[PDB]
Amino acid sequence: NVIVLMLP
Amino acid sequence: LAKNIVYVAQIKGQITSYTYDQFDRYITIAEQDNAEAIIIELDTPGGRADAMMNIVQRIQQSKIPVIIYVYPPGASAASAGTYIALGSHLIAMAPGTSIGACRPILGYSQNGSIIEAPPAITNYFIAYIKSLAQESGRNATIAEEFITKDLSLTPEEALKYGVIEVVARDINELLKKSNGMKTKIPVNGRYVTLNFTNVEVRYLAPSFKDKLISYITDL
Amino acid sequence: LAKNIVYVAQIKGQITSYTYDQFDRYITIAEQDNAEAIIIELDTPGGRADAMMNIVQRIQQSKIPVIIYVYPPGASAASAGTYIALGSHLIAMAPGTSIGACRPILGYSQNGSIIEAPPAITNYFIAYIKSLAQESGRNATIAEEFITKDLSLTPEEALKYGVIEVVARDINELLKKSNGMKTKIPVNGRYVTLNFTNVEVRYLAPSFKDKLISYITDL
Ligand SMILES: [Cl-]
Repeated sequence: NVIVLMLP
Repeated sequence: LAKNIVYVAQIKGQITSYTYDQFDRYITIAEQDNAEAIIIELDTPGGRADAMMNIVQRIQQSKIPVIIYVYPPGASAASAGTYIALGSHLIAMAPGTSIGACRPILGYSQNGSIIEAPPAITNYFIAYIKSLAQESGRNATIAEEFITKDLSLTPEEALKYGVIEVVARDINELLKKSNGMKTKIPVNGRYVTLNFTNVEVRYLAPSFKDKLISYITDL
Repeated sequence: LAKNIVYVAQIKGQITSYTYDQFDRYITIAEQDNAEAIIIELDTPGGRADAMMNIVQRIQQSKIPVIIYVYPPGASAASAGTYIALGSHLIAMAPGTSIGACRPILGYSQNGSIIEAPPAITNYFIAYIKSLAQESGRNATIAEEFITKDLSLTPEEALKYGVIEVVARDINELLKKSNGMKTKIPVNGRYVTLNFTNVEVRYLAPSFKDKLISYITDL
């Protein structure tokens, strides 16, 4: 259960 | 005739779980007091996708209008903050603020480097941001470019391109200009007309937990 | 200057940006001290992909061997911790620990419901985990199954399946068993034979900031 995302 | 209650909260920094908690806390308070609207003074450089989506979802379920106000001058609603804006009932921006710049990445590396997002993720967020723009009648074409071209916009640009509804210097001007505006998304199934004639402004303080987390962040 | 030194540090909780900083701080100390190795006692239930990838990178670039030790009994290197393990010079597991369950997710809904990733991003993390395993000569079939089957393994299983190199109850047993072993990845371009005879063991205390930030992320 690795949490994937952020954004720039 | 009637006295309309408007709440005003500040939400600052990276979008995380604690941010969701702030959105949930401040919105719940406004709902229980039968508020006309809650305004959120938002300043964010970005943050986590799941929390962002949870915030958009919390805003959809809201029993009162949520106005996202990019404030103060110098603030931005970049990356995750843009989706929150687009997912809300009305967007305002103060002079000298920014919206857009939403090209997803897996994250930043040690030496300034950026870990690329696989195309699927990119396409997934394109569809999501277009959807939010479509559902709220905002410019989906431009919203896509927030991702595909890392497009960022001034308030005057954002209004002209039909991404936001209001350019305002303070809470006073915001209420004045947004009075009589229909919300861009429904509140419980119907599109509410905002009544800001005879308004009581109430400011919500951040909680101890809010302040602690952010002071740690400031280091 | 003519000493054989092994540093031991502790890393507990969610793998985040701050966990990166910890790995970097501990590894840097050991590098500047010309340590024979650093042993990282790891207990993590989950974490973020970007921090995970930065940690793996930092381990790949380490000037000394990094030994990932799933410790104490009851610890797990689940989710992001598994990648960190597979990305390192040697993996040890204490009796009663766990490794695996690495399915990538977009995160958690308001419910606590699982927000799954698009199928293609599952394939991206499959490629990534297979790469780590084949670069370190470890069982990439089983590694793939950490994702596709949410597969989790006990120490003895992980050993039998060629995913880890050591099962050890404590640091002293770890040193005794791993002594003479080649690292599974290079240190500065060369595979290295661990020399743990006549070794001085130095424990690096987690700082107040480490314990506090961990405790806060906990709740
Ligand atoms: Cl050697």
